[PDB]
Amino acid sequence: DRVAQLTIGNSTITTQEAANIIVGYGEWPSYCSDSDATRPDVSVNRFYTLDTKLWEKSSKGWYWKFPDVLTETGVFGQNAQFHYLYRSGFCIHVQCNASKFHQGALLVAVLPEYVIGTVAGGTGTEDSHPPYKQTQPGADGFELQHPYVLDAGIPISQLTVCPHQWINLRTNNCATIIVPYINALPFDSALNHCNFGLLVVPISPLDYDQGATPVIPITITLAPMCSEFAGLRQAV
Amino acid sequence: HSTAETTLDSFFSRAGLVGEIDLPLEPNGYANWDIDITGYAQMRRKVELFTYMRFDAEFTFVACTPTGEVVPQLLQYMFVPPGAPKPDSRESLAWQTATNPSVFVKLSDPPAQVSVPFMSPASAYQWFYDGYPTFGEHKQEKDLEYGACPNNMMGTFSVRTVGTSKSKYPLVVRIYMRMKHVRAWIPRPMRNQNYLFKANPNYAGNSIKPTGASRTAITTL
Amino acid sequence: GFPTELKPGTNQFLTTDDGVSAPILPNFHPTPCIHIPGEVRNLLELCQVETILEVNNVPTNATSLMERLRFPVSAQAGKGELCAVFRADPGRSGPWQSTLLGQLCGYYTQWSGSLEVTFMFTGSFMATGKMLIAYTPPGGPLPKDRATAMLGTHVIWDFGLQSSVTLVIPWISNTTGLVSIWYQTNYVVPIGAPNTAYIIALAAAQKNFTMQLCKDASDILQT
Amino acid sequence: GFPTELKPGTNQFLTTDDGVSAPILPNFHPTPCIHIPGEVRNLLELCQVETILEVNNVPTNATSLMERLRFPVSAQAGKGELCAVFRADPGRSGPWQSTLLGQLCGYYTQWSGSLEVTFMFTGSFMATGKMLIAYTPPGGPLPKDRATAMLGTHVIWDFGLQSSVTLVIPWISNTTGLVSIWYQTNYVVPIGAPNTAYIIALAAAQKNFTMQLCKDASDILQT
Amino acid sequence: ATAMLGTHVIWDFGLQSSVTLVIPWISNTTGLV
Repeated sequence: DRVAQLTIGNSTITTQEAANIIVGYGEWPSYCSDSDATRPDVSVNRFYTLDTKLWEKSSKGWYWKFPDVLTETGVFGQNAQFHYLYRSGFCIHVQCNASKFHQGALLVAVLPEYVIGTVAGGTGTEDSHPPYKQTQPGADGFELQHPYVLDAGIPISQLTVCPHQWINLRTNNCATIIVPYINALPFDSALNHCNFGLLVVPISPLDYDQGATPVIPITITLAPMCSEFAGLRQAV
Repeated sequence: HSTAETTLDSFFSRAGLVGEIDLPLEPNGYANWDIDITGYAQMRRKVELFTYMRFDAEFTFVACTPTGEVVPQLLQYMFVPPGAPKPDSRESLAWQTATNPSVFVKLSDPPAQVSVPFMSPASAYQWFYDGYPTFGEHKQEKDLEYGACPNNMMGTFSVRTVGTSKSKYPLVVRIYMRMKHVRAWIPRPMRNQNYLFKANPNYAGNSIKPTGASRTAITTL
Repeated sequence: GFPTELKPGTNQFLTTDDGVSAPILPNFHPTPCIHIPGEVRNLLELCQVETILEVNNVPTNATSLMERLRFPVSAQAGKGELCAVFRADPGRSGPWQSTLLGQLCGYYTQWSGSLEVTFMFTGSFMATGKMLIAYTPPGGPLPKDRATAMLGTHVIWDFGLQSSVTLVIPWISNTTGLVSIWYQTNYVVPIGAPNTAYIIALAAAQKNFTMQLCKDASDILQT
Repeated sequence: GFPTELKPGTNQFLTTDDGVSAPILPNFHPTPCIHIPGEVRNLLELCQVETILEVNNVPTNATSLMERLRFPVSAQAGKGELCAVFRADPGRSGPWQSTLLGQLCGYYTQWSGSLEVTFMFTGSFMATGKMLIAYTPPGGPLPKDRATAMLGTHVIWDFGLQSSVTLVIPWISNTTGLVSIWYQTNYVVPIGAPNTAYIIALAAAQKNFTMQLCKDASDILQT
Repeated sequence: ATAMLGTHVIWDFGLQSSVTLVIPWISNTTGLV
């Protein structure tokens, strides 16, 4: 509803809060004060704005995996290789921009512990396991193949049990999710245990008549919250 | 009004058939049962409804002949905790190690039952560990240490007949397991496609099928 | 020497008894209960969740399989004709089998309670038109036309004004009710709007929903 | 006639239950508990004890076996080169297996806690020099050179002033941590001082050390 | 991706049309926009 001017650290977004505003798990991200059985504020809390992936009429979906998405990109990415222990929350803010003459709802939803699986086949083989470049896709993300089962035998039909936000260009063109630290251990390696994996799945496909730019972008902007690290390693 | 049936402890606390151990006459004279909450081939689906879970469990052992015939033999059930060695063979020191608890029952005696506490270093079990365990192994060829978190290994069960001289009666040991004090956490959507492997959620991409039944058109019944 | 006589039922093994049995390791202190977000203590907490209601049923073959979550809504053929109808019982197989609710009810037998059905329109911001959603109780069949459907409990639904309409299924317990969706109006498509748009249907249970009897369903598992 | 039913699991013999059983000699008063110094009531009170840390590993053959408790420190070659390194996990085999900590951990499985490692210098009173002791957390390898070692958590250790330096290891739980000792400086040896001096390393567990699961290791016993 | 790291402003059209960028300090390569 007109105007938008939001700035932190160095980054700067321009959104708004005129429709649905915020979805959390029911719990804001926080710290810990026990026996465990560094807290950067003046650099990490800046809006990392990812790369706008396109969206054709015949797309199938995309999914990033936290915290891999940033671990090799950004000041945050740096102090993750050098540190070994990790803990944080997240302020995911997905924003797509398109005309009123378009249509096609999206489902922004976060699925914690997104263990994936590929198809057995190819040559006549029975067993196979997904490569590193599908479990840890990085900033660019990864175009999934089989939406209906989330490449995991997991029906999308019930995905909304997990934190979710609808993006319907009729009503809303913006999404904001707040994700807390979710683990069986209060700290884990950020490198080899990618927690929740964000995924964006289109149900109502994008449509338009003749001649109307068939490609509307999806600007994904996210920012860490209550990040926490402990011991660190040596530099190159 | 009654909502206890929809509670977790009412949803899992049922003794299911988990382990079927064959002790024939003429396999090697012992058996090791790696504890896996599957076996009861549906709890699998019922468990991956959640991601993080935690529970204590009671095991119960019903032993008989394939006949169902009852024979005066004296068995030894042994719990082998995680990390601890498994019995290499029939007379290895693993029966005497005493760290690994042991249960000595006859069959004339009623079924032996024992409780087992929650045995993970982590705060809870995981049915999904998207990533690789501490710590990361390189050197290629490898693509096997994935989605497997050994922190959820509950130990193993071993049985004798007992030694030293061989038994006379062919025996089967029916293994029953029931959960207690269950606490689950963040909820997963339930499986829709057939399982393929244990400890891995792969699926048959060649043959994807709809979640539920289907009709010819929407406007008909 | 406290005298006892063994009441029958001794030595029995019951797969459901809530007995406490001897512990393998009395001197073992488990990893302490830490706090983890999203703790669930009862399955009802899932039944209150908006889940997708597979109404469209066509697996031809798997590429179009994702078209099971959507409705077809176009200008053609036009006014008044029936858009879509579906059953009103989760236990039944099973356009409801998409929901977590349907699946969860598949692990039970007896039901009771109200249901919410939330529809979301996914067309342009410009396209308008109104549609009629009518609920039909168990007794009595699908009303042949809107005129007859209007008489029953119904909801006149517009696009242009609001995009999200929630239908409250009043009550269910044990034909088992019917819900019919009607083209009350034409489908208006300004100029560049697509003549055909799609609808997603969301379903969930009311706070008074209950199940009663445990039972296990059908899954497969090979070597 | 007190009704009782034998809950299943009767007559079983379990190697760990703490049940109370009949006494052989009911009328017997054992020799009374007198006071004996150095009573131990928990094994943790032993893990808090500084014991000798076998770092040097050379059994050539049994004569030089005592050279396992000592470090080599000489003048040549000099600065920057690595002196000695060792693992940071008692359970692993096993320069720690010398410690009381190391052996006790062989009688358990899961560990958790911080550790103190105290180094003691054994050179002349006149001889000085400084060395760098740096701890490296699990992830990440042996730091390549002192320059890389300084950046991490490290302790500049001098001789001439003090002889006992304590290193605080923050955390261990189940690459597995590393402790590196570096020739930051040369080794000064006035005139009659030996060109080569030796170091003793002492280790012990911090007060927050805990074990959790019993397990037994390897011993043999003949007639 | 590399450009984002420096001081930057994500600018939308549809919502706002005028966005001002503040060059912090200049005095005597010499800064860039």
